[PDB]
Amino acid sequence: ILLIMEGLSAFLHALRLHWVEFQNKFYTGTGFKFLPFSFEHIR
Amino acid sequence: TAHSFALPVIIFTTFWGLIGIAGPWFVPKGPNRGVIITMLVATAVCCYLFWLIAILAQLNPLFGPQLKNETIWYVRFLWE
Amino acid sequence: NNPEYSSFFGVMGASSAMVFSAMGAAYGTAKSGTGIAAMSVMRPELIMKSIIPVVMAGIIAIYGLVVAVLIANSLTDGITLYRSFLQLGAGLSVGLSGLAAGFAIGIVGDAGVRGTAQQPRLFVGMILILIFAEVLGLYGLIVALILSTK
Amino acid sequence: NNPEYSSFFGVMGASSAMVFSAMGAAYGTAKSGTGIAAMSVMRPELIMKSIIPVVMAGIIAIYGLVVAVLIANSLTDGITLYRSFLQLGAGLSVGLSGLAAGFAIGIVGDAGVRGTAQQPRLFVGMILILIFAEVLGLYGLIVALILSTK
Amino acid sequence: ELFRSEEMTLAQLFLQSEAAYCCVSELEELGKVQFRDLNPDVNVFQRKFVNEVRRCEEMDRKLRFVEKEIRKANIPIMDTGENPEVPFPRDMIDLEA
Amino acid sequence: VITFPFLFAVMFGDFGHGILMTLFAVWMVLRESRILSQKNENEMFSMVFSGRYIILLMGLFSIYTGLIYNDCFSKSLNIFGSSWSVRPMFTIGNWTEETLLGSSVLQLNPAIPGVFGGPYPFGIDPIWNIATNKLTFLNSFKMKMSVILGIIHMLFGVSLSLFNHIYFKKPLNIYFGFIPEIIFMSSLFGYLVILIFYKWTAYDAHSSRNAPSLLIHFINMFLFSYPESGNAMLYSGQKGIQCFLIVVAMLCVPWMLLFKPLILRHQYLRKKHL
Amino acid sequence: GQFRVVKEPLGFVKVLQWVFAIFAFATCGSYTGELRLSVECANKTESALNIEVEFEYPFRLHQVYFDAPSCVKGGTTKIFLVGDYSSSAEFFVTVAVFAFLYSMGALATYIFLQNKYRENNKGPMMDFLATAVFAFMWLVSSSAWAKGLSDVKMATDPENIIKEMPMCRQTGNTCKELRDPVTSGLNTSVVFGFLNLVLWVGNLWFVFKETGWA
Amino acid sequence: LCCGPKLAACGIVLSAWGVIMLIMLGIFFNVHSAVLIEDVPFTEKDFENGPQNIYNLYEQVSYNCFIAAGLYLLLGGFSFCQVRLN
Repeated sequence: ILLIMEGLSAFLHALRLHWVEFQNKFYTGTGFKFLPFSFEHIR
Repeated sequence: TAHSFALPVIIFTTFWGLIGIAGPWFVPKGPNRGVIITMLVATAVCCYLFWLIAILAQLNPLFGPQLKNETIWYVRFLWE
Repeated sequence: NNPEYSSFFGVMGASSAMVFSAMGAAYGTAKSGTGIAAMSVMRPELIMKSIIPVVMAGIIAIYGLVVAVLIANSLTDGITLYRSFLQLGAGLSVGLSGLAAGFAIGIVGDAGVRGTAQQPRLFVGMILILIFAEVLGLYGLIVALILSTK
Repeated sequence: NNPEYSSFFGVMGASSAMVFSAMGAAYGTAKSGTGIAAMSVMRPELIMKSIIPVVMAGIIAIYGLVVAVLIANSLTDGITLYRSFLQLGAGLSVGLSGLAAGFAIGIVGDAGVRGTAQQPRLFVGMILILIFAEVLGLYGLIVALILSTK
Repeated sequence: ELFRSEEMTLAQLFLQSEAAYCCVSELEELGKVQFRDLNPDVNVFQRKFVNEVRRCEEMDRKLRFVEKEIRKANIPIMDTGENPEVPFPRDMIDLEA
Repeated sequence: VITFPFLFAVMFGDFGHGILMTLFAVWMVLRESRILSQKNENEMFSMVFSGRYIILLMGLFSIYTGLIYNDCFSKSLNIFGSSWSVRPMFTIGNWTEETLLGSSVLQLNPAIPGVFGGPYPFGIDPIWNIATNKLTFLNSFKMKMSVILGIIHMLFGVSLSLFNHIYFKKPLNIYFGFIPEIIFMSSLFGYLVILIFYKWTAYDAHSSRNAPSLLIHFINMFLFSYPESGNAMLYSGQKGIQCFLIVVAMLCVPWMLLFKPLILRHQYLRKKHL
Repeated sequence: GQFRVVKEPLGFVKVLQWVFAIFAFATCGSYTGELRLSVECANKTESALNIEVEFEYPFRLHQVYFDAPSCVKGGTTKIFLVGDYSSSAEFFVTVAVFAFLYSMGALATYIFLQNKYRENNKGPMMDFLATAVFAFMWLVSSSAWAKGLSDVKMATDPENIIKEMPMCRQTGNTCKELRDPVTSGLNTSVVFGFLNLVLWVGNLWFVFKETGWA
Repeated sequence: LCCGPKLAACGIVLSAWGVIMLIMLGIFFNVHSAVLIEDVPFTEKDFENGPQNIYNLYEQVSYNCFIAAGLYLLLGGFSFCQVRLN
């Protein structure tokens, strides 16, 4: 109840704070991800 | 019970201030330098403010705890 | 000089706390369950990742039980009218909060688990929405314990 | 001195503030969640940004909670009927205003996400309408706080 | 540093057709560049090197078939750790054969 | 990297549960190589492992915050001793075995000088964890704390926009955004911050019967409705300053709103066009 | 057998550091103190002639209690001493325990492992460091513990107790001391603490030869 | 006796946590700290004579904690045996 469920709840709500209340102030977050030709084909 | 609002504030203020101000001068050069110094400064700020607010919550208390007669009887013996 | 009829409200607080949270949990289990049953025919590997909403409805139920049992323990034969009304307030708060939160949990789980069946990426969105729902039951619990303990 | 039943309306206010606003938040959560789970199928990249309606809906619940706990700490055994009436008014204000807000957020978000799945530009207008929806809950908080404080 | 995001910029390259493959293979070894598409106006299967991708797809299909045969059978597959760059020379066709 | 563990710890604040989270975090972190090699399809487990470092910092900060709350599985740690005391009530006050018999929950009060020897040096005093009135103190403290933390966090956020606008060389952004925006913040909610600190410095036990209330003062300040009755002003001349802050805040909305469209009309509909 | 190594006088400095703090721990962690007095109320039938109380070396004095006749109606009311000094007592006695254990380990190394001990004078260096650690701990603990013992004597004074008691404060009543506790063991403990401090300090100069840094 | 390695691992972790927590609880109960008062099976008659009685019941609960910590020690050894058996 507490460690997994309540912990997960607090986890996501803190994420929510940083996302919504905090980052709206300074952060744009509309750019492309840089994913170069980095021999990722190892998978 | 010598719980002054003098010594704890100096000790913990200087503790977190050292962490957040002097440590960055001792961190070596490196790529992780940025996140490391940020960790030091932000940790100092946040923890110090947390403890400060917690103790000032008790400075000049406005109302007292309400306790069962059982615990009052026991504490009268137990505590100073 | 405590009216004997006053104690009724504390019993009703306990009842409400149990029953309304129970109905919310029941609906939440029900809709999520029908969703799970529908999904399982096509994507059985998702059963355990999809039962989570049922667990969350269970958490709504446990919230109801906690508040109800606390109210019961606080009850007494000459309970004052003030305290009894406090217990009724706690009971209604938690019970109806659980009802609403369970409705949300059930509908969200149904729609979501179905959504994941066709699009597994949605799982994260599900779990986020489900916890946001369960948070309503958390608020009910908060208020309920505050009133029940004052 | 004061009538003994006064506390009943105080606890009713305390409950109402949380319960009705919570019902509104629950409905908003549900509708927005179904919309999210629908839109995810075609445009799975938009789910996190598009959760903003559920994020906004939970705020109605926050409002309900704050008014509830404020009424709670204001309550005591001997309040005058005048004060109990103010508490009831504050609770009903925030709760039912939040219910109206929650219907607004639920409908607007449900429509908005589905539309955005076909037209990403809508997102901004969705946010605008959602703000115009939350402000209803906010006004309920303003009136409830004024009343409860008086 | 992490203090703020990266300072990315645009660029372009001229090279002789033959050396294009080897040089971009060295850029794949490096890994610090991201390539654009200079002919989106028509499908990738209608560019200068259609057959080259067609045969790589088919060869990987056949390698998946033999790998499936391997998994059905009991022989392992060697995770030797070597990850060489594919030769540009027409030894490509030897590998094909 | 820090503040997310921070706020999650404000929420999850518990010494013991922080121990458990840190234990799980390390159990993952030390074996990360084995997990990375022998990865599996469990999506939830894999995502948590991905988040292990976040979980580690999260657990450490929950440890710190739980100690500050004086909470270890909801219980206190007792090490530094209680600031509250009991006997000085019997001595200076008027408690008697009769009172301990006839009032199940009695009370305690800081007014008489013998009871309280100053705030607990680190965290909240252990007595609250057993005191029935625990909620009255803890709710007010945690409410008003969450307030201070959130507003300071938001001011930090506002500040973070200046370093964007500087590099992007957006003087209009700076001038008619940040500055007005940050003034509106500091004036309205930063001022509530100032008051929440001030109260703890201004009033005490002997003020308890009459201490004012920040909700009422703030709402009156928004209303321009300062009464001459009820609880008194917090400090001398408060009316002028509070009216000034409200006027500044209400002007900030016009200040940010109107000028930038006007300035853009000027430079991109009169200039570049005349 | 390198028993001769400990037969050297430096070995004897360690033997001193090992008999001391052993007898200091023994003298401190076995003490019990007793107080007694007499209270004679206006109504002689309400007097308590041979009041008693007892306490121990952790000295949680505020926990130490007794009930005295309240000088009215023969009823007794309860009484507590002032303060505690565990913060000094337990720290000091635990220091006494630790120091001799380390000295024992060192002494074994002296019996058996000299050629490893002086390996690049590593043994001299580490022994000097541990000597310094114990010297600092002895210094601080001894100072705080003398302060304690003094405050404790003042707190337990039967005369101070009687003064703080209201019986003499209440009219028409006479009270006096009956017993004042002894403190020879604790006096010995603190004296041994200062002696340990000086011994460990001088061991720094001694091992300054063995490190070669003198 | 035998069981699946994951269940055995859960057993060992559970046993270790039990030992540590109950050692803490027993330590503080034997110290008689107020923080744990309500868990003491005290009786109304006890609050007349003096606090020694409540000390002894505190110690009863402390011993009981130490006993359960012992059962957890046995369980931990058992589960470790099974883990290494697998």
